[PDB]
Amino acid sequence: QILPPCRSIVRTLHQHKLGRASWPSVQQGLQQSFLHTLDSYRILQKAAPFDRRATSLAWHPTHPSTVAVGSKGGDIMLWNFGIKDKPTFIKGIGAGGSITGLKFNPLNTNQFYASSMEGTTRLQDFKGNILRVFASSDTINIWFCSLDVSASSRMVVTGDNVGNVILLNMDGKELWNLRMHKKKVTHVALNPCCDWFLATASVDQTVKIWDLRQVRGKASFLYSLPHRHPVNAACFSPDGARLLTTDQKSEIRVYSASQWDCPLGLIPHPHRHFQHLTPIKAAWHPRYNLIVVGRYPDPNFKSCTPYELRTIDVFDGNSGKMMCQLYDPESSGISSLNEFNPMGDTLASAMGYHILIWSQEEART
Amino acid sequence: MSYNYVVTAQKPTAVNGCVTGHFTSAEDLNLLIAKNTRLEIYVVTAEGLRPVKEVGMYGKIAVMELFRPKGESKDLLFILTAKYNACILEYKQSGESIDIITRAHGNVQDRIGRPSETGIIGIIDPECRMIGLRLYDGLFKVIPLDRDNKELKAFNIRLEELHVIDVKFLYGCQAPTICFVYQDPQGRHVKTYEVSLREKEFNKGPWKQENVEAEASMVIAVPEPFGGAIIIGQESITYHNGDKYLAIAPPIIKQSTIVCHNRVDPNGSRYLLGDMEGRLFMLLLEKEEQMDGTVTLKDLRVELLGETSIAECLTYLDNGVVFVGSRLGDSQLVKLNVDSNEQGSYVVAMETFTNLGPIVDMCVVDLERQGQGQLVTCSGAFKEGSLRIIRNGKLHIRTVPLYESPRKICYQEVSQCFGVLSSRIEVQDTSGGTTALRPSASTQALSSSVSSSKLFSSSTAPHETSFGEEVEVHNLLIIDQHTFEVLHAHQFLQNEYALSLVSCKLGKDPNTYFIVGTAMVYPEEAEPKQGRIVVFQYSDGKLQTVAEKEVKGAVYSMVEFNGKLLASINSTVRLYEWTTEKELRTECNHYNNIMALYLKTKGDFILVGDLMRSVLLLAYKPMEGNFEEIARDFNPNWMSAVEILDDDNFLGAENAFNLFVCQKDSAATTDEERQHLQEVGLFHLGEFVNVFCHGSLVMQNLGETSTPTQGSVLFGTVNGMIGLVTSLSESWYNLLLDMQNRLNKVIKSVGKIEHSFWRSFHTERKTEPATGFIDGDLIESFLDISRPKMQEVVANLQYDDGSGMKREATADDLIKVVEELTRIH
Repeated sequence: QILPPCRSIVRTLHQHKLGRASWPSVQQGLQQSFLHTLDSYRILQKAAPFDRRATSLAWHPTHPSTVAVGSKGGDIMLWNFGIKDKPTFIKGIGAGGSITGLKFNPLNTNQFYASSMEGTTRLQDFKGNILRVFASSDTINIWFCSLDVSASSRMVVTGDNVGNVILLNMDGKELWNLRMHKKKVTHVALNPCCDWFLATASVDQTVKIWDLRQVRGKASFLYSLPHRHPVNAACFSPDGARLLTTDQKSEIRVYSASQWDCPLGLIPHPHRHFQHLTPIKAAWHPRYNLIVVGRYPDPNFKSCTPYELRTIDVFDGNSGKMMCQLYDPESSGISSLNEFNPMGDTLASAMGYHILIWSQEEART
Repeated sequence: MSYNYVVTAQKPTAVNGCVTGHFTSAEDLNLLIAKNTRLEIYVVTAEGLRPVKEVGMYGKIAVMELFRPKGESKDLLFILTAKYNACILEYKQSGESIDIITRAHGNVQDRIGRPSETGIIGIIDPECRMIGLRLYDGLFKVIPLDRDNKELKAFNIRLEELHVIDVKFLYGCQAPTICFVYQDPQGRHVKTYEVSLREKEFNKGPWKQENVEAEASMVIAVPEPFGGAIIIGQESITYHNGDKYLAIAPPIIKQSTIVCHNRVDPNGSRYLLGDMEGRLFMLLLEKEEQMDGTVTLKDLRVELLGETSIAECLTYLDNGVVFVGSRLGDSQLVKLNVDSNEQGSYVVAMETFTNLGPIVDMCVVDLERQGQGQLVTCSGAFKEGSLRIIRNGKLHIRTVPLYESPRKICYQEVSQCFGVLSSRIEVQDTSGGTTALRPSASTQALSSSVSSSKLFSSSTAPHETSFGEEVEVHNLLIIDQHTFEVLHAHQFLQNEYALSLVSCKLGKDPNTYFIVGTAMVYPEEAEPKQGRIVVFQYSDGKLQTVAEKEVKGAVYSMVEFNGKLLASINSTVRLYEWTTEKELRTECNHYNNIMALYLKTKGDFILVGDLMRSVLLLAYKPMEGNFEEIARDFNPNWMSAVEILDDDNFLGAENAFNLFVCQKDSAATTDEERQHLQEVGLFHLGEFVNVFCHGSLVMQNLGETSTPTQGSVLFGTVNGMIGLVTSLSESWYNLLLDMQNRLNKVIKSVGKIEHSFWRSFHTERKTEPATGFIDGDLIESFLDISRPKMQEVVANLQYDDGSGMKREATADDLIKVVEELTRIH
């Protein structure tokens, strides 16, 4: 609610219609408007349970109300809102086959890629049929951790708990599996505006920017950014120019195109890591310069706000400070994951044993 | 499955840039003018301009500067596009044939980057050692001017200062040196850097950084013998050069921001300055002599010359003549006299050049003859604002100056007049309310009225207003269709903006009313929380208040709907009926919106344009009196306008200057699939579309069966460009697409830019080739190429003339096709 200097929306809109004022000023004002209306999301719309804990989340890119989610026990759910047709389910071993990475297929929306603790990077349908296994550990106590895909390049990529990343085509053709790190890789991600430089994060207190076509020589990498603590995720923006990274103790950093090494800014925020808790992953908003993250208080962290609850915090990217706080009782669990729709009208949250939807207010005639 | 054809009817008129130099020959004085895709080249005369050439580029000219490398007998021309196409061009004339030959071209786009807030900046060192470009924060792109740099390869230098206000190359430096003003939490400051090519880095500039005025906004690099730089701000003007420091604070400049400058004397001794209110000033440099023979700046003085259109740019030509290039008003040629007239102005207008832009709204009416449509456009902005009346038989344009800003227009046949929403600027008076700065249509009407609806003042609060805050005062004007005299003016409430207007009949009532939607405006509100629907009746030369309805939000759009009134207020759509007692009564509501700006109708279907969520198709359900959601465009797009081509085809325009066409999913077997519109057409227009409207300018040959085009939708743009969109069958689309490819292999692109790249769908999020759209301008370009090359275009081309069997196409066949196509606008 509390917001900084800004005014004259209809004025700015007409000035844009005249060509006087540039578009980004309007974009700033409307980012402010979106946060303002986000302060009226307070009425939590929907809750959804199933069995063992949620571990990974993904949005159907084309459709707003549908979402896919993967559990701690190999349990996948596909769920649509306003349908009430008893959502789609598939079970797994339930104990040690925790899926941990999940993105939709841009081609066949009723498919999905997945990375499992069983040691099986697979591509499987929501109907149960395993389409194709992509890799394998072939030795237990060695499993996969990370996964992503790109369509413009037609590439698939996935990371391990030991330090090596794999890169395949949609029809196999594996020319990769060189080692990148010495320990587990939490997240990996591809650029949207270009197609052939990559980002990876790990427990090594380092996050790495790669050139997936040019480097082949066992740590002849392109760039390496250090950290004070491990990193749970490093995710690109949709514009491709601002890279977000998130630690385990208390930090977020924004790196630019210009000198990947040096940082533009650091966004301190506590999301302290824990064993049985699902690891925390900050995320962009696809069409603004906002960031949305879940909080996990630490009594020792120097809080700027005087009220410290298990809240969902939102920030502006290119400034550093906050603009909104989501909270709803009956949901005092801790939203490990939070992801806005690529559409831009709906938000999904993953708490322990719960999936939540935070949509906007329904008005009265 | 949707195939459309789009063509320009009136090229853009707004001026984006202007420069002077010696381009066509060392002896010629040339003026170059940029209107957003068009480059016009004139010769300067004692009396004015001789037109020499007009070209289109496959690109938006963003930078245009002339330069003369060593060893060249005449200047070369550097141009940069918004898609980051850089090119160096040379003028070549032989006989009556003039062609611009490509000496250099290359794409300076980065693999990644965010375009900057103050936009693209491009500058060229006075000694032609390098070109500098500011595209992204934190970077400075350098194109070295080597003879071998035909690909215009470049290197990046980090810039520590991320928020740059302005930058220029300095004169009189023995190495290339930049001077620029930037913003940081400490304020605004000015700094310099030398540019080392061999290190590919900045080096320390010759003189230290200085703090400058908080609104320091423009930098001018001063040539020798003065050297140094002038920094222009909102409240102060400073000059800095090494140990030299001189500042002035003339009160005169406080009323309006200086936004453009121009060098009068090659040695820098005088400048012209233009402000946001169109005032034109002289800036005079006083010399101070020194024993060593150099000359430094002793003092600066400013003298008001007069008033012009609000100038985007200025160029002094010669003999006291100045060209004033405007995007907001008509461009001008003015004459500078040494002595003033009776009122104290030194400016006299010589020539006026039409500007249609900004086109914020327009409508088609058969003013004179049935079937002969004429366009009436809301044109211009502030004191330069106008109506423009355009008719065929190429085109005759009548200008009606309004001296204020129009917003919407509709025609009310039964009263034989037009209603126009307008707004003027007022400032605080000495002791009272507010006062206008000059007379205008709303202040020069035949009759006047004042409001009395006190529903607005619900918990009014006193706000302290600093001295001289400007305000927008909105009015409804009643205008004679024949004489365009101001028949009536109705002033709305203070701080209330009127945004939408319709003239229509309602219910079973045979009277016609003017309906206006408004919003109460306070500075601190992120969105409006209160507004009005106001129903007026026009008779006996005045508006009479018929009805009012108060709502809690801004009424973006309204339309008559089967005798009912549909309205969009921020995130809601409401439907009102007009009762026997002359009030609006709600039938039903729809709620699932972010911000519903744009509405259009056909039958019982409604196309909703969102601020940020591209377009939505709703249907009114007459047998239950509520809405059903039919389909939605699930691709996010920041809309600027929408339009219904027909029951099955839906047009949209987005901030990245692209158009798209959506359809229902015909191959859908489920409600979920049926609810998804598919973006089946895409096209980079290169313009900002504010308004579509149904109508046509060309005389309709009633019953003209078997023409290529179907439907007719005109649209208006900020730059004054007017275009037409129409629908096409599949076969004609295939024919004309093959024609596009063949022509594109033939046409010489200035800067060697590919046409597909130019017309390619392009945003910061995605770049895709165009689809479903024919570039009518490209097709029209067939007629100006030589006949052998026309035969080349149709070489090995299979063609079906009329209805029959396919055969080889001849050049004459395609000449006839394109000639027939030219008559649609």
